[PDB]
Amino acid sequence: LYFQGELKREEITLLKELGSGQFGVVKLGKWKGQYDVAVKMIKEGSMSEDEFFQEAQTMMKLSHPKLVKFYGVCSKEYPIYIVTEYISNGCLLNYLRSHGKGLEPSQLLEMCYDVCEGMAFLESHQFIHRDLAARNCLVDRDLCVKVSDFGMTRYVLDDQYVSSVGTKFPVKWSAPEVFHYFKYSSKSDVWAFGILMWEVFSLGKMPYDLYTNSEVVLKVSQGHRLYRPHLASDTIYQIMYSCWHELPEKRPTFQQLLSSIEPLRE
Repeated sequence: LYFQGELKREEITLLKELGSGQFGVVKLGKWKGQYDVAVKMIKEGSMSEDEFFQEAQTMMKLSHPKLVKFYGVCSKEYPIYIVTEYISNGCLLNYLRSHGKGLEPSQLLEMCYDVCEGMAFLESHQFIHRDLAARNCLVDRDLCVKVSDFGMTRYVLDDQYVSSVGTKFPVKWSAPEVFHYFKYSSKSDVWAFGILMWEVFSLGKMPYDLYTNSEVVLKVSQGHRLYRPHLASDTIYQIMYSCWHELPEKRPTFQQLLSSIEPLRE
């Protein structure tokens, strides 16, 4: 299956609700009476049409094993359906908090690698993820991690900056240029990927658990960073720590992070 563009609403049966996302409710559904799917239902007003028509006509076409696969959309009226593949083990954040104590460190590293592979593919198409966190990743039957990116991408040419105006996502995953200068760079999601790595090896603990957004911004500016997770070796902490450099120009690309993690795999 592949992104087919527009789909027929009558060919999508809704079975159960998976939860309320950021832009609307997501329901379990059967597509063509054969395929299991997840269906984002966007009420009118809950989403920019410009963003939707840009994402639908460029991002959604990008198919990769580590990105949630888009099958199509129903956009003739509201509520607009965004139909993606269903992921059998659900949200990575929930999975870490429920089954993380039984995962080996090599599996935790494998999750970070999966996310890095998918993000390296978006990076090669000059797209950044504006909210790269464990809450936007999904775990399939093989414990392979897929990145969900709907309504969270933004076209950024390499080494360039763009305005961060738009949906305000949690600042505990945002880089200095975002919360200080209101700009994204082509490596703002690299910073967030370091926070994701911290989530994974912390088994879903909240970063800066005891501190508010105002306190985190202040202390990140002062050089303070997240600590080495209990399950992370010195080398693995060195990787995620490098994502947290103040200057975007001194952060690595997902391709460079891809080559740093490969030697550490099982």
